[PDB]
Amino acid sequence: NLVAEPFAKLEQDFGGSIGVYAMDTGSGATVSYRAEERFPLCSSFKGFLAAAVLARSQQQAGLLDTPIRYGKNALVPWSPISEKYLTTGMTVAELSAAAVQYSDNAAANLLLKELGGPAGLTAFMRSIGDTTFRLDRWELELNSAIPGDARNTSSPRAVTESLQKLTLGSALAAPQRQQFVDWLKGNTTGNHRIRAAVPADWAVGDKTGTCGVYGTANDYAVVWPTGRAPIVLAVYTRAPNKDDKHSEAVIAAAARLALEGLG
Ligand SMILES: *C(=O)N1C[C@](N)(O)CC[C@H]1C(=O)NC1CCNCC1
Repeated sequence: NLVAEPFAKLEQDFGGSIGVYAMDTGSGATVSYRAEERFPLCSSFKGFLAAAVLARSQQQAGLLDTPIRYGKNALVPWSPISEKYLTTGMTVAELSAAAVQYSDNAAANLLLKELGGPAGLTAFMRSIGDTTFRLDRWELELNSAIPGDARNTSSPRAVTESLQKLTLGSALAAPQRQQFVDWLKGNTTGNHRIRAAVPADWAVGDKTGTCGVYGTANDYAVVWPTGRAPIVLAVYTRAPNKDDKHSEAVIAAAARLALEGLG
């Protein structure tokens, strides 16, 4: 597979495994490398979490507008938004933006509670036709990234297919699809991943994940090239040793090869 050779060289230099899926929604063209292998989700579940909350918000009138009045017991390390609004509370919409754009852990856990926990998010992903996605822990308990553990994993292909359904397809009603897209476009944590691979003129929405252990980190994105239909892509990494370091540069490099390989 000549298309695959640069991805194999990249993951060999990195000391692990890289999984890539990219789909051009204009051509139908794809690039695939280990696309159906499982990789840890890490914080990247929070994008799908926000989409599941938007889906619920379609039939639960005013759900997104609902103030959640949480206590200190709800706070988690790296909850910089939730900690700031601890007096006044946050709406479900504000919690969703914090979870997506800052990876706020308390916000992610409050939204998981809205859905019936990790099992509720998994059930939402099954409802849109994703059979690969698995989540069974709350933050910060889903991040062990142990090689061969299928818990708290998905595949680059399933992530890309689900992201397309939610951001571009019909899995959400249009006003909810639009809110999901705007949350992803405002992500603050992905500047060195897929965003570093795309021409500066192209709009990007993304969500990152970083377990760090076992060289584990990821990003998925919708990309709007000038004058073209969007591209959806996912890049996930892992490595065999607990102290193997993740690399943002390797994720950006894999994203460039994906864009270069599209027909
Ligand atoms: C998400 O992937 N994520 C990283 C972690 N190591 O798994 C811990 C939980 C979560 C997180 O808190 N990310 C923050 C992103 C912004 N800087 C602080 C960490």
